[PDB]
Amino acid sequence: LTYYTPDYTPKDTDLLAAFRFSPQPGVPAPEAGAAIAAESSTGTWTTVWTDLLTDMDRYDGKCYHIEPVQGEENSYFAFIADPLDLFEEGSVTNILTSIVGNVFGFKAIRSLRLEDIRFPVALVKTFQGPPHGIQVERDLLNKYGRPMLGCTIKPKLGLSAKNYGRAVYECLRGGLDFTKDDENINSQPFQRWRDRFLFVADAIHKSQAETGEIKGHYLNVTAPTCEEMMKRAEFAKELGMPIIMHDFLTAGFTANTTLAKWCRDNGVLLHIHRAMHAVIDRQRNHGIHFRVLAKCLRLSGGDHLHSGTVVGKLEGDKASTLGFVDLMREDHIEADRSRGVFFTQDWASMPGVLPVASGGIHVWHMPALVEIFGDDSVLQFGGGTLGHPWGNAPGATANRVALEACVQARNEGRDLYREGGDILREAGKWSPELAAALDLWKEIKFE
Amino acid sequence: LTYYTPDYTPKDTDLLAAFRFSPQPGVPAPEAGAAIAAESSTGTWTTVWTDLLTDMDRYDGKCYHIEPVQGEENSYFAFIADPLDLFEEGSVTNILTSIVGNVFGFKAIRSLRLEDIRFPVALVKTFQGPPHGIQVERDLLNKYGRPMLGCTIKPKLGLSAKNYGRAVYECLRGGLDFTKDDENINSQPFQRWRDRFLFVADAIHKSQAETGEIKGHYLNVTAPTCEEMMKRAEFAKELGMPIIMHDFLTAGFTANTTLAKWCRDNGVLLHIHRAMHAVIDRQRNHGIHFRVLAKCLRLSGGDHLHSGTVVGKLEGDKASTLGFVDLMREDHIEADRSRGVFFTQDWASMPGVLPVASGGIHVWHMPALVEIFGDDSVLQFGGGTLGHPWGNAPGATANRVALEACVQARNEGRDLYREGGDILREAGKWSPELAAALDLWKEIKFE
Amino acid sequence: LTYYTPDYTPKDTDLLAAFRFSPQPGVPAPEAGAAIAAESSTGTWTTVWTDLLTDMDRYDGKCYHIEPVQGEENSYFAFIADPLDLFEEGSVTNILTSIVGNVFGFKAIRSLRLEDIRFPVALVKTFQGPPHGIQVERDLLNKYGRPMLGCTIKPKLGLSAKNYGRAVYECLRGGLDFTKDDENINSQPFQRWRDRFLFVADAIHKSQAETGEIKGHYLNVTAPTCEEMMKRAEFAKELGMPIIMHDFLTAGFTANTTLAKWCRDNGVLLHIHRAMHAVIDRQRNHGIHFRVLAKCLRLSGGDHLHSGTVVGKLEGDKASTLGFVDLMREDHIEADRSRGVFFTQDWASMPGVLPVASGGIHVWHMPALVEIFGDDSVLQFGGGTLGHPWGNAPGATANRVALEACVQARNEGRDLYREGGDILREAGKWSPELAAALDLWKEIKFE
Amino acid sequence: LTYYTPDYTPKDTDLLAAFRFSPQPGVPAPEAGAAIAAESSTGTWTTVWTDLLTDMDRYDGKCYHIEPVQGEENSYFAFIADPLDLFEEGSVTNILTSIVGNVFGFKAIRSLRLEDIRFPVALVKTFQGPPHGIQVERDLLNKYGRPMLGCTIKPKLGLSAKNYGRAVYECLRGGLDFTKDDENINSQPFQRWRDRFLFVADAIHKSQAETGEIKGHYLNVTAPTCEEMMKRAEFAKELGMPIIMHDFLTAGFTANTTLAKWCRDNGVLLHIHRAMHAVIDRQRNHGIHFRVLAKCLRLSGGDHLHSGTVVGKLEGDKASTLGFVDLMREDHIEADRSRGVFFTQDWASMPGVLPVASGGIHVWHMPALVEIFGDDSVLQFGGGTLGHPWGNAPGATANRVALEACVQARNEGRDLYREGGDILREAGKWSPELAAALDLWKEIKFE
Amino acid sequence: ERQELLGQLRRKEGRWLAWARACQTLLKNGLNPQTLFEATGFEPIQQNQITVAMQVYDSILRQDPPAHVRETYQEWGSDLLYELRELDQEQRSLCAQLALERKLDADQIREVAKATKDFCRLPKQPENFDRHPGDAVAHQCWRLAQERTDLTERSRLIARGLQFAQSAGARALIEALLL
Repeated sequence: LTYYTPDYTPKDTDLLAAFRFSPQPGVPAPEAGAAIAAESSTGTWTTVWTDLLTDMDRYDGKCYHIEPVQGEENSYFAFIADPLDLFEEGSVTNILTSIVGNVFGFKAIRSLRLEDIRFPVALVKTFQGPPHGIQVERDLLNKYGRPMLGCTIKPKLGLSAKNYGRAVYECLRGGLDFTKDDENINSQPFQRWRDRFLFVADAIHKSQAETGEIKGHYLNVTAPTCEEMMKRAEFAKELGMPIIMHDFLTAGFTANTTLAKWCRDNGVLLHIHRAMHAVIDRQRNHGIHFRVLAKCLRLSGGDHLHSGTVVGKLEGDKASTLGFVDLMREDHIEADRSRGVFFTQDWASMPGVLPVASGGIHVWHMPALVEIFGDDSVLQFGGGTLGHPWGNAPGATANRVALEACVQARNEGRDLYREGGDILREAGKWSPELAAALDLWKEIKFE
Repeated sequence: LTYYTPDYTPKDTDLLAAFRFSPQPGVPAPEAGAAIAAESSTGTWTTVWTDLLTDMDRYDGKCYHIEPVQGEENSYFAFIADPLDLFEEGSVTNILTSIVGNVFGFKAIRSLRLEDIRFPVALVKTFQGPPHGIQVERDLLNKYGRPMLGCTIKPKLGLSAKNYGRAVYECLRGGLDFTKDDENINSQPFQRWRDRFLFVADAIHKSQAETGEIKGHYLNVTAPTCEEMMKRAEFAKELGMPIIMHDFLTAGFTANTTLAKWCRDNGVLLHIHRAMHAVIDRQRNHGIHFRVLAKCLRLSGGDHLHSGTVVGKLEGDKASTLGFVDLMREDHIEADRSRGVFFTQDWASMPGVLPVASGGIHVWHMPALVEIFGDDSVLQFGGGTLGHPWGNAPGATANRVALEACVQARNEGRDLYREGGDILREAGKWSPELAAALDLWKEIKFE
Repeated sequence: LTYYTPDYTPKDTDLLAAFRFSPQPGVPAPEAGAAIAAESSTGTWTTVWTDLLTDMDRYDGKCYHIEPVQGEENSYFAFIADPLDLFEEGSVTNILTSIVGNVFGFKAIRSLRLEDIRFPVALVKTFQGPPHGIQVERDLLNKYGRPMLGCTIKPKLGLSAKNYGRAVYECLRGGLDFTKDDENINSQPFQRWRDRFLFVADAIHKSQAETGEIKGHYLNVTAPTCEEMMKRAEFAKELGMPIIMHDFLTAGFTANTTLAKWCRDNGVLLHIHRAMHAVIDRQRNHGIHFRVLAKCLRLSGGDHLHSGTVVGKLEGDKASTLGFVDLMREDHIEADRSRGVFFTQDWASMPGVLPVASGGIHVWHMPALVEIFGDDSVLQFGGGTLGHPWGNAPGATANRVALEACVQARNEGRDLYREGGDILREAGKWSPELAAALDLWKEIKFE
Repeated sequence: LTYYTPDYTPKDTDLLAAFRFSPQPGVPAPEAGAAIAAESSTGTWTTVWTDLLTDMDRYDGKCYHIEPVQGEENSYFAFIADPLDLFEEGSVTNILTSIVGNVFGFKAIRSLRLEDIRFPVALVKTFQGPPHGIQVERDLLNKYGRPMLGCTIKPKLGLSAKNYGRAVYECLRGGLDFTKDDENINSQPFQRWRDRFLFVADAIHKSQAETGEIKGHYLNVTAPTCEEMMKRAEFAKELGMPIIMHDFLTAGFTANTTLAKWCRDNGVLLHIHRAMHAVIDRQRNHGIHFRVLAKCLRLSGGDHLHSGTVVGKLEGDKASTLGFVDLMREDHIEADRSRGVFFTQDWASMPGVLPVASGGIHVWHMPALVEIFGDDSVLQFGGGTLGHPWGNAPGATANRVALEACVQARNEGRDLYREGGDILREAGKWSPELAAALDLWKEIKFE
Repeated sequence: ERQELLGQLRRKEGRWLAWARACQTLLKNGLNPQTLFEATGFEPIQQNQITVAMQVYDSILRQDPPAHVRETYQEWGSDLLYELRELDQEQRSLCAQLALERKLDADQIREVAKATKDFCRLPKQPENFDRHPGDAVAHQCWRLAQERTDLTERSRLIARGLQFAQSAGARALIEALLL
């Protein structure tokens, strides 16, 4: 166990991952770092009969750091290193299996949190990538100046064929870009997966016929078996739906990589609903960070990704989210600890994933929303208590007016994060739906 | 938000799951319980235009209980209830997606840990179950009185096609029942997945030819794509290997349920490595418990399951480990909080999964092992520094002698937790390999 | 043979079936009940060599009751119980094979009639269910306030490709909802199955083009070989026909369930014509009851199913039919001996089957029909001598007018069993076809 | 309604079926006969608009007889006819659907029983026929002088894979020709469906290796759907089993005709268990006769057929069974009312089905057995209480010894109905197992 | 060493001990498990069933069963004694005498043998309690019945929950429950 801080000049490929590390007391610090390095590959120098003959020194995962956390008791990040050959081409599953499969909870340290990951240029290129780029998705959708629009159909259940279908039509027609079905609206015996697809497909079809804009709904294909998944996807391509949604973390990376390769094979856009992403990433001392899932899910490709929003959050947390939010659209990213990006990572022209925020947000945050995500994002609505008394299609129309006025007033150059409220309020002067939106909430949080 | 404890008379199907719950201060306790109940389904009574017309009261996930933890500050156990129709037949993915997909980290409470789950008889019956029973696996393997034997081939890497397969032949001809790959010997470019399968297969076949016992190796089929998985499985059935191993939690439940239905379709036994488990189940305030994964993985069927061991652990932890060992061999289980089984669960003749323990255990731990797991288990070796200074096949022979003497001395009725060291001492009197095993370690931990 | 009435405390799953029982004289009654219980499973405790080493007591089909028939010589009702594990998931064939395969005619009793069967909630959830619900069928057909309309194309034979399809055209153009052919129509060499499908398909399509209502006529697919059956049924799917009809009892559940699984795998309705249901359910002392058969059909997964009518029948018989009529729309049914429900049965959200009545009924029977089947049914015409001396199209139109005008009477609140004749009299005051319908028959059977 | 007895000169093809007919009083007899004739096809001269333009007179089903039953009150058999074109090639389902689908229970007569059927030479040579002849089955099995041997396994359940596999060894090895499981053995939770096949198959293969006689087991493939059925049956051919058993009447004729065409396609013998027969054929006034099912099941081909036995029933009934027993072996059969053959039937070289009897008969009826079925049959054992107190394999040997000696005795020319008991007495003089068989029962029923 | 000792196995002669004494002595001839059943007629599953209660009978010669617990126990309790393989020498005859004074359906003591196994593990017996199946079952409700809260799932242990007429302590502790 002599793999503490031997410098060694960390190299080009190198898989330089990091860790938020907390020992149990009675443990010297770099011995536990080399314990991480040994547990990552070929555990603790396991004695064999070939040791005396041949030296096993080509596949060692030696680390090269021991830096204490600024403002923390017993907490210092440790930079490891795994050279190349421990990983299969094509797999994110092998990546997670090799790095963190048994390393956590090895009964010596108190806690450990996989914080960051560096992916080399020579492993990035061998994956599939996303099915379509941000560029290519805008090419297929003709949405060139504004972020995309979306709401969730309410309520969740008891809202069957026609009930779920007709509702979608109104919400969509009102002027939105997308709608997404309830996350757990898989094939449940009050609402069979067949007719929901048929009516939503027809619903979207009729919508396009009227509005003249390319429209789409996020169809859920979270399936028990992979053959069920391929069957529902092949029906989604049979009727010509432009996009399907599929949660990644409960369904699994093998299903997700297979579905992404399918979406490349038939040219359909791909949405990913971060489901149960807090059961791993919430606590600040134990787990993995959602950032590592974000990079891994850019690799096992997807065209959209729920990422959440910043409304009244803490400053470093907001920046942290932003840090990981700009660690996907860009393909050459520097390293900031305060944004949480520990590594300078290249992507070698992988056309990264659109983020999309979904929280309890009404139109009052519209000016702030764009002010944050710029232009390259999708924005959601309909989470909490924001049932528009006037109607869902008037709500969608007010939303469309709100985003158009916000994008144009950002183009005006007037501070959209300062004169936001005034803009929307002034805009609603001809749209009564937006006036009702002005009536139902407010934005006197700050300047 | 009135779902606090309306006593509910909790019913037959009911999906009665539980939670280890810890609020942030400034939060009253049962309001946060009904917040869990609302976030589980149809969030926070989302206002629609039809709530005045129709009452949405058939699918409410409904909390009914509150009870503070004995010996803990600011924590209690909440008992949730979800009636039937929120779940698809065939899926464990839909189960996890409905129960914990967004409920965690909802920025009101400090922490939350999915502790337990009750599965009803009317949802248990519609799943696949395991591919083979404990009964049926013993039927296919003719191993009728003793636990099964296994070691891990060492070292991990740099130990290519002829090397690995003929080391498997040596370590299996020594007298073991099984040998496994570890988690990360997938198709890596120093060792292609083809020839490892071919040589391990030929080693199994020649070893069956010599020893006259049915033998097998745990072949790893952790694959990037599902088509790669089915291809490697179909080659595993083409040459007639009795069992394949496949990690569940990084590969994903869709791939695992598909592979289990495949193993039913061709009659091959199925091993599951619990890789990446310690990310989720280690901390005692946040995550899910490995017990819930154990029940869910009995459902999305598997014939083996790594479960770890008890060597010098804490008493209540050892009792909990015995608890979820008992959750997967018995088919009618009562409810003990101290063993961690909160619910009385039926299984309706699902022939449950064999456990298998793998820790840093040498032969002196063997009189504890048959003391703990009884007869219905598999036992592993080769984890840490236990390189036999004579050889791997002498080590396997000493292991076989050790387990045979231990099973027969348990049949002797000598209380083998007390005299097991002396049992091995009289056992090694003719076997020099077991005498070396006596020489290399010791058992004077405790009586 | 001691299984007579040991009171058993009959349980949740339990498969509690009943029997109308009649011994031959010289037989004591409960010994013959335990003879039924033994013949149902593990006959008369077949002597074995393992009977003195192991007690076979886990799978005993166990009788528990005896009760003589009110108003009958030498007959009683025996309540059988079969625990769980004697039945396969997915099969109704295994259900019938286990319960009544050899039990009848065992040369001790005079006669025996399988009267009723209570399915458990942990075995009825593992079946397929119907392909579409009553809800979902109305969703696909947009028929929301009235029962559906239908007539049989007359004559039966000699009425070939252009004749039959164009003959249905007029009928369908008249205003009906459906038009199915009789059983004897399969691929017979005067009328090949090809061109009938083609012409009926084109007739449906042009009739949808003219009337603007969703239309569809039953297309018998009763086939010799499963492959052939599916082959001919596949044509309908390619020609976009919304529904196919298929007799259940002569074709077999094995070929029925398989076709039923393919019916919900393509999203097409399902028409099950009870053919040959009088030579197995007619006699009141020997056979099985239609109610039991009906339950099995619901388990299979059919959309519609001929249930006959009540016109001038006996009071208890009418109620009996009504009792079983609800045994397939309601999903929680109590137990009435005079009606039929022998034991309360849950269905756990299986969206039950529409009934449809077909007897010698003209339009004056229509105010009885909506009096009896309420709203959730389909009504047939064209059985006996009711050839409209004006024409089939006019006749069909008249029928629609009647029901349409009638349904209004139900919503009106006039007690339509009393005034329905006068309702039709004021209805025909502008429609001359309905006036001819008034002319051709009468309603003075009773008040 | 004029079809009473117009003498018709009944013709070559003609489908001359008969009926046991019983009116309700107040009904003249030949009007009810023409009512049967009208209800069989184109009911009761249904009026139409083309009745005054074209006469529907090519497809009428007129009768030609009305003879009263010798020794019965109100009971006379009718001789209805149906020309050719009402029936599809390939189907028995269409035959039953056309003849008796609605004719029974038409609320005019008291009771009706389909007694017999004549199959024309221009419609009985267009069906598949059996997969193999009696000739061809003997060719594949090399059993040339004696009837074949078989004993059902006992217990019926709780007797799992290795326990139900090793138990078949003794029964088969002991010297029998076949063994077959009961209908209730399909895929259950207490005993998979593929596992059993594997074990059973191996037993057959090792028993062929030891005894040098071609051996086989009747494997049950009664399946829920068709795909599953074919799938499970497909495995049997892959394993190499000579015969599969499949019940006909609960599984259905579509599944059975498909499975028979499969057995022709792969050359596997075919057994049929007549489960659920006693529902339909027991009462002497209402149903169909098992004879009609026997001819229909010779058509939808099968190589074996349970037919029961005449242990000690009434002479009148004994002859009846014989009458229908010669309605398969022979291919040109005359007409005996006191035998069943109502009309002479040709078969045009269809190589008819082997019968096999299975009742509570031990080795005491062996002498009588050879006396009845001659040589072309299979004989069963193991029904009731005949557990051999020595063992199942000693019982098997005794059985074979008995039949073998019995066959020789019949060949000798001693009138073996008279001396068969003494034959077995001299036969058991060296075999102690047969001496135990002599000890356990007796034969002094009659001369 | 063995001449014609398998014919009694072949003819199925002997009650149950003439099978087990024979198979155990015969197992040291040279043939494996798949050879003694490949002729005589003994399924491997059962071959082991009576290949242990042989040694359980070697274990239960601690107390003499007083001629009321050995009459019909000569070749019985096959699966009954087969399943008990984790009991304490001090309870193997004590659980069997319970199984022959209770007369339930043949496999019912598999569940008492697990809670009994847990009872003989806690570092020290509970005071005012003793080590026995009758007490273990009575003390099994303490960490179950008591843990329960509702009369639906707490009144079912009024017969099987107690029935430890071999310990007054449990009877004196099962009095404050008529609440």
